[PDB]
Amino acid sequence: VQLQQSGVELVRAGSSVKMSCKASGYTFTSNGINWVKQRPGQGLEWIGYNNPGNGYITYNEKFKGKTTLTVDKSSNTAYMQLRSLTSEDSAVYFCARSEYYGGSYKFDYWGQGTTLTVSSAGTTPPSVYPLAPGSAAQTNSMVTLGCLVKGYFPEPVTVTWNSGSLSSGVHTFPAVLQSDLYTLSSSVTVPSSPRPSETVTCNVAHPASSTKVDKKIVPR
Amino acid sequence: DIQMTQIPSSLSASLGDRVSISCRASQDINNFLNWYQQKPDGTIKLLIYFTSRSQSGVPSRFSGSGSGTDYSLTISNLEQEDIATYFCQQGNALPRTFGGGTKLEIKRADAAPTVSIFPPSSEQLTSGGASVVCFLNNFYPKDINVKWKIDGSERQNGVLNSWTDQDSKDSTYSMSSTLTLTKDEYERHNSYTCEATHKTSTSPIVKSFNRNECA
Repeated sequence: VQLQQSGVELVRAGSSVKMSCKASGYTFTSNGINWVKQRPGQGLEWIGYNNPGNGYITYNEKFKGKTTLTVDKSSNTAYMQLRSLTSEDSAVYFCARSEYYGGSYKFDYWGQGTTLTVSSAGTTPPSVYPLAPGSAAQTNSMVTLGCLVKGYFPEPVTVTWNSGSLSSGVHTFPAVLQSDLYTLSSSVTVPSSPRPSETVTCNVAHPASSTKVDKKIVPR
Repeated sequence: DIQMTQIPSSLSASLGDRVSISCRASQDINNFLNWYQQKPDGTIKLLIYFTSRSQSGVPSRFSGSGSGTDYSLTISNLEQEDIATYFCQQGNALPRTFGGGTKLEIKRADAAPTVSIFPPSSEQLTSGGASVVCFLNNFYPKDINVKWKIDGSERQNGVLNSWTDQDSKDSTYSMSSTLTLTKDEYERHNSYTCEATHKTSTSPIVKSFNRNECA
């Protein structure tokens, strides 16, 4: 069984989105479909349920009104429509299948989830800045270099060092949302033997904007 | 609604340990309790249903029990792949509700962070911005306190902190903290200090650089 998800994700406040959950691997009208929301702040929330077999639908009073669940039996697709979008609607939405087990149901198969990001930001490529050890002797034996990837949108960017040949000692940090734009960084620790006798470059790719930037770390 | 509370919100255990997670309901749920596992990659699967029935394809080290309003999920011998967030869900009445979730991490010996600080790159300074970055790498426990100081005064404004998930191989965490100023404000101060406070030391770890120190 497989629930394949996706619908519009990058939206502006005030709009609406219609996300989809297409089921495969079983007889679609045989099991109900549930929708769950999960805001970055850990927790899971049950939205409503829709049984394409009997057309029964039920909502969580919280989402009743802002949410409309529908299904297209012909294509085996479940939909959830969100309207009057706000910043608090930014979350990951999953669809899960219900299966009866003597007495109640279990959400036995889950979709991969669809990330809904409500923002005012436009597609913006990042600014990559090489970070070389400063002033006084920074580190002994090993040397730590970095790369600051600032102000891009949307996620994600991929960071690599020396086209990926340099994979050990690298730490790439989860991007953080600053002023509606993402900022992230990555560090690499190489023995004092390599840099700057050997070249260290950070390579960052931003698919959304078809951008690629190579920044060599050189001595200050 | 039936309120579901998972006792340990986060839990540290060493591989091989027997782990047990609690879930309490606000009223008798008649055994209609299922457990879900959310891997660090965000995906979720059903683990146990109807209090103790194991779902096909799940490892035999997971078992569940309880009645009334008290249930538990126990991992008989913690494996690395078990590092995840676990959620109980009640299926006794509408609306369906979930517990807050329990996240696990592997317990290891403490480890002091390797701290390094970086002056703004000249490329950035040309754009009139200035970001000072401080990396605090490979430490344990996760709890760490970072404070920024400019000529003796402290941070607060303009700091962005980010943490990595627990490293699968050495079980440590890393953190990055960035202080962003305008080029104008940056050039009016001399020293920049990244100061960390961690369990591993009574005295903070301090890394600084002076703007003028052009070596």
